[PDB]
Parts: sequence; structure tokens; C-alpha cells
Amino acid sequence: STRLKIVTIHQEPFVYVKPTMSDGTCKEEFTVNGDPVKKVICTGPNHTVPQCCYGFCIDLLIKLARTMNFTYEVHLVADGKFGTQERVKEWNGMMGELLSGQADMIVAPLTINNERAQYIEFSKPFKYQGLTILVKKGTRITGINDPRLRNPSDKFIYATVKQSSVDIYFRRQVELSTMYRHMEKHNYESAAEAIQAVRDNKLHAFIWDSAVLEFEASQKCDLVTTGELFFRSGFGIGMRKDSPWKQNVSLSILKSHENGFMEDLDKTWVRYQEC
Amino acid sequence: STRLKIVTIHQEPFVYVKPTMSDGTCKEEFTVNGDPVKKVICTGPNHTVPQCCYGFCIDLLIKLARTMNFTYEVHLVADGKFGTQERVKEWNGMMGELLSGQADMIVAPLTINNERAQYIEFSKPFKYQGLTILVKKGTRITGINDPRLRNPSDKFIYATVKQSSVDIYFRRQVELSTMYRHMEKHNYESAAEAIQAVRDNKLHAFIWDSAVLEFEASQKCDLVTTGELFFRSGFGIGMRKDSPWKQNVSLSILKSHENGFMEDLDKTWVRYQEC
Repeated sequence: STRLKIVTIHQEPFVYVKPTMSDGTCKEEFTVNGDPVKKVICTGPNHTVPQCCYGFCIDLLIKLARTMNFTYEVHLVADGKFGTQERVKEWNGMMGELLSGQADMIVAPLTINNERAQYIEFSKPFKYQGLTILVKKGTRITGINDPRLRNPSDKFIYATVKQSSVDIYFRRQVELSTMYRHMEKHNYESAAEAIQAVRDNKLHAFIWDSAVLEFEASQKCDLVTTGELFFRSGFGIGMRKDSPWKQNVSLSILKSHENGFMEDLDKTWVRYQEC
Repeated sequence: STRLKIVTIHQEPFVYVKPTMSDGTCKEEFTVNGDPVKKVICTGPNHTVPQCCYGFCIDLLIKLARTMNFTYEVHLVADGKFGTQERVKEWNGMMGELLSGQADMIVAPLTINNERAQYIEFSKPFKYQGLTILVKKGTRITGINDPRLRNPSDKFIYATVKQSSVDIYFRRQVELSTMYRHMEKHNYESAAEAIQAVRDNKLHAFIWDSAVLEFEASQKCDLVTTGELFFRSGFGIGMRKDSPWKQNVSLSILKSHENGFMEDLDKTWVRYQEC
């Protein structure tokens, strides 16, 4: 009947965003084994214009749309954010768009957490992840229990992104009190700057989402992730409560974990051999 | 109004099962730091009798019951099984008990998968896991892509449990065809026997649930798990579809991942230092 409004956000390798060619089409590209890269037009801010979206999440959308037989239009979130609750409390970003009806589904690396789940519903997770630690190659940190994290000094500086979900996690547990006070002093304004600081040896360890950090390490051989994951979670498709789509989207995702499909998406988008 | 009927199954460290003392009570025990071990009476086959249940899942039940203010009675599944669909197709084990009304909730290390999710609903996961590989200490296997798994010979024998979810997973993907044919020749009748065979160097690698194998390695220093997890999944509380309990059980579980509670259960039940 009517096309679902899909909202997404720019985050490689889940969603790449590139300009259209001069004729308005998306450049034809192929995988190493000759398969066409599937691309969709996604409108959004560069001024709102049609752009080209592809990646793990786009391939997943396409699989869901074809399996469940729905049609869709994809756009990039207008304010460029995942969504937090803020005073004007109302959700902004993709959460706000989903709740307002500007979107019908959020298809993106959207972490399942208590706060969001109070307002929306999630599919079963299409990818598992957690927090991990990004360091310079050669640096050894066992995880959140490493003595250089538990007993901080300026000889080994670690941090996360100010006001992020990570910042909030450390703030909330008394046993991490000592780590939180160190981080509160070194936290960065954005993940990109924290990542650069590790490359530049101004930050010894950056604590962040594993799906982000592992992707950085796969592309930049002077960086690596280290240690046991902690605060595990999953990424799910977001829908308003009592969605007609949730059950079948969840069943498709579970089937895909079990039949190789999700693994094929990981081989296609997440796995590299440069480093 | 009425007590929820909780069904569970014996699997350390999630559910320990021990006899009552001579007077019918459960032995008072304490953690290393002095805290009482919480125990519940769980009736079930040793002839159905009251026994003592405690562990990660029992602590979780207790937290849910107190948070949501419900009361409950726990029993061990009558046929001793998680549940498969079989001809008489009807579910047996905990699935069958849940569907028949003999249980209202399954509180156990119950893997979320497509087949079960067709019939029941799950809470958000209280523990993440996957498949991993159990080997003798000193043996090195990178994961499911290790050359000694991909290119099998009788110099390095690996196997799983016949007719298990693992057996079925390998059967279903063409790219694992060669591994499946090796395993089909060495598979064991039960996880206990496969585990013993690794200890006895009759089986070089056993492919199984990480929550099981990691627990074995934590208790038996001649065994270790090795390699990257694969076929990740989660354990969830099982309820009949459209349960009044699901939303609040899921919200509690998500909060517990975020506030230290789940981590405390891992420190209490899963973490050891002998090995």
C-alpha cells in the first residue's frame, strides 16, 4: 500500500553515504568476487539531497523488504543524531523521527538499551557488540580490569566521549569511581578526535563501541583493539510499539544468524586483511 | 493472586541442584565475602521431590520477583530436557511445559533461536554467548576458520554432540560441508562424554556452547577454550506469547546490564581464579 519510511545514519561499514554521479545515479561498484554492490538512494543533508547509501544495514534492509514483501524509502536523519532526551523532555534524532512518524523504522547500528526500550520496540539483534578499548599497536591492556585502568596515572591516559552512553555507564557504578574521575578529566568532544589522539599518542586508550573501534583497527594498521569486551549489547531495528513488522523482522534476523546470511554480511562488510 | 510456575533445568553455574538436608531445609552457605547464598526449593525428579536450587538464574529470578512484585514456585523440568519438536509434532521439555501451562516462565540458560521464537516469546537476553571450542591446555585453534578445522584429518579430531543445535548448524551451510562430514564421523552422544574425551586426548576439540565450555575450563585446569566465538546468540527468559510479564522482565534485564547487577552475578557465579 504505502512505502515504509526508513531512517538511517551515516556510520561505516553499516551505512556508507556518497554523492550521486552527475546524472543522479549511484556509481556501479562490485565486490572482489564480482557481485554488484547494492545501493539505495537516501535523501538527507549533505540542504536535503538524494545521496547513495550502501553497507551492512542497507543489505539487511533489502533482505527484509524482499522477504516480507514491503516497499520503502530511506532517508538520513535530519539532525544527524541517534537520539537523546532533551528539554525543549522529547527525543531527538532517529528516536524522535520514529516516535513522530517521520520514520516507520530505524535501520542503523542502534543499540538496544533500557532507556530507548521504554519508548520504542526493537527487533532481535542483527549484530552483537560491546565496549572495547582502542590503543596504539604494541600496547597491551587486558580489559576494564587492567591495573593501568584501575589505578590511573598520567603515564597512561584513557578516556571516552563526553556525555556519551559510555561516560554515563562509568558514572553509574561506585566500583568504577576511580576510573570515572580520571576519564572525567580527559574525555573528548567526539569519537573522531579521540581516535586521532590515539594515533598521535596524546591518548593512550579510547573506550568505545566495538563495532566502531574494530572497524578503525581494520583500516588503520597503527591502531588495534585490545582486551575482553564489556558492557555487551546488541544492535536492533527500531519500531514504534505494537508495530505490525516486528515479529517477522525478528524471525528473519534470527533465521539469518542461523543460515549463514548474517555471516555473509560480516564477510562482505566487516572483515579485512590489510592489517 | 496466584504463584507463577517457574520451570528450570540443572546446569551449573546457572542452576545448581542439591538435595535438602535431613530436616528438609537447604544448607546455609555463604560467599567468600560473607553474603548468604540465596536458595529456593525446586521440586523435580531426583520420583519427584523437593530439592535445593541456586545459581545465576535463581538470583535473577529473585531479583525479577522482588522488582515486579510477583510470587512463584520453581520446579525442574519433568523430562529433563530443554525441548525439541518431536512426533508423538509437539514440543517436549521446557518448551512443551511452557506451551501446555505446566509452566508460566522458563528461567534457565535457554537460547534464543528462530524455531523457539516461532512458538514462544523471549525476554531481552540476560547473558550473551556463542559457540566456542574446548581443547587441551597448550592446544591452539583460532576459531571456526582454523586450517586444522577447515582441512580435517585424523591427526586432529573435532566433534560436537549428535543431533544437537550445533550439529544442525554445520549441516545447514554448504561452506562448512567439509567440516560437517568430519564431525558426522566423530560426534558424541552427550556433551559430558565429549568433554571427558578431550581430557583423555581421544578428542582434540569439542565444539559447544561457550557458557558451558568456559565453565568447564574455569574448573578443570587441563582444559581451555580457544578461538573467536561464532554463531553468537543470547539466553532469554521464555514466556507464552502476549505474556503480561515480558515488557517488565525485559526492562529489568536491560537495566541490570547497565547498572552493574548482571556483572555482579557474573562475579558471583562465573568468575574463578584456580586456572
